Amino acid sequence: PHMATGQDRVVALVDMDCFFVQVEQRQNPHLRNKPCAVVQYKSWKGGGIIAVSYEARAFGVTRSMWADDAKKLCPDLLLAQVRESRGKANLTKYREASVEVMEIMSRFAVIERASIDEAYVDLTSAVQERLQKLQGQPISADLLPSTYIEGLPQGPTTVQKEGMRKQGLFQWLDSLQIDNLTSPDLQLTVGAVIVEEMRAAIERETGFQCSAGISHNKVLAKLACGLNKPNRQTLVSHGSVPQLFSQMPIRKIRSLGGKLGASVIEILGIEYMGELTQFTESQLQSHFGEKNGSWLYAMCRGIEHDPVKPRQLPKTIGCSKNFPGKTALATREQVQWWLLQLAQELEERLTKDRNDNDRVATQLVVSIRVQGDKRLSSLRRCCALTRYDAHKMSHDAFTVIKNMNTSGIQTEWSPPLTMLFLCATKFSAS
DNA sequence: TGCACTGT
DNA sequence: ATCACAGTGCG
Ligand SMILES: Nc1ncnc2c1ncn2[C@H]1C[C@H](O)[C@@H](COP(=O)(O)NP(=O)(O)OP(=O)(O)O)O1
Ligand SMILES: [Mg+2]
Ligand SMILES: [Mg+2]
Repeated sequence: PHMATGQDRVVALVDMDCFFVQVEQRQNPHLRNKPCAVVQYKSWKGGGIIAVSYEARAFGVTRSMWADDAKKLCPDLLLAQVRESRGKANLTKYREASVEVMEIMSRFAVIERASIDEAYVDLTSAVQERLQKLQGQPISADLLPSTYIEGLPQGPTTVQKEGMRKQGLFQWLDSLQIDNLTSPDLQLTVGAVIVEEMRAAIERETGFQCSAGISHNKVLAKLACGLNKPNRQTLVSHGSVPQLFSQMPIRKIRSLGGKLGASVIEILGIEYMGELTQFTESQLQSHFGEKNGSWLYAMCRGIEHDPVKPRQLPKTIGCSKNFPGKTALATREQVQWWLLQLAQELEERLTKDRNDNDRVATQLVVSIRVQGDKRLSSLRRCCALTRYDAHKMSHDAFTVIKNMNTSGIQTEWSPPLTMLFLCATKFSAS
């Protein structure tokens, strides 16, 4: 009677299907419905792949592949390459396309921009509004034309995917308690209806397709989204969690894909998320800390309270470039010119941001990597950002890293710099 | 504050 | 020779 079940919210996670590919496919119809990928640069092995159409994924093409190697799996692979500006890749087209989608989503509910192509949605309020709009009318299956119900169909009493989807949807609806407006299952269902409408508005108004997950928290919504990609949405009810987690690898839950998740596996000697239920909260806290332990004890039961943050804009605006192998920057003149290229794109983006969103960045973060450093960043320094001036930002950034040159020869730079990073942070209203 | 960690 | 980003938590 007093055991909480984590069914107080309706949360959704929307994620664009092969987003960068869709952006290029909208612009160039010749790429539509083909095996294609978006590539970065072209000189080193045809460029690095950062996005792959589902037609190409069937040949085994993946993100991070070199295009020359992808061509070995998919000889007819088509390629759109990222725009290059001031010597570097420039992602403006995709950031702007992202804004298109985010603004549409914001018409239905407050969203948390989680990445360039996905956003969390708190639908608890909209669900209640819709629950009263209908005078206890049953939810027709025609309002959920692309929804999957995780765990269904099941039980006693065809062999195509869409047939299965309908089967599971019918079982779900036929047992829904439509008279109880407080039923969590009914609230998820209404949430799914709204997400159907949200995804329809996105495709109508931008041409982009997406998938979504609907559940009671962000981790389940995220996990649900990926169960039936692309162009489908999945509803993960509280009751579906025991079976879903019983065979769910720990690394699949958000925040457990790295070192922490591996230590959970190595220390506890378990494989699946569900196995965590057999440990006490104090046990999990003793191994992984007070916060992580409490989070794991609740999460393996499908409970999580991370709120959907009202944040439609990114908190930072950054610009970087790697200088691999022999292209490392070994002269103060080289560092001077590239710091200026970055500063110029940053000024461009910062001026636009200030005009569009009534805010100004107040701190400039400068980071570099040094050739041979095992880590991806070696130094991070911040300085005041008093003016949107590329030459000042680039001059200041040089000043804050300058002390890092171990070459008495003023013109030389050692060790060579393999990365430059400028980031505008600490925004204030303007 | 600077970095490790986690993610797209 | 992945690369270009972006958010969170620790001491
Ligand atoms: N490591 C990386 N480097 C550069 N760009 C990247 C990247 N990872 C992602 N992007 C860019 C490229 C992506 O288009 C976009 C969204 O990332 P996802 O949602 O993780 N992958 P997608 O949406 O393409 O396919 P689907 O969602 O259907 O699985 O961010
Ligand atoms: Mg995506
Ligand atoms: Mg995504």
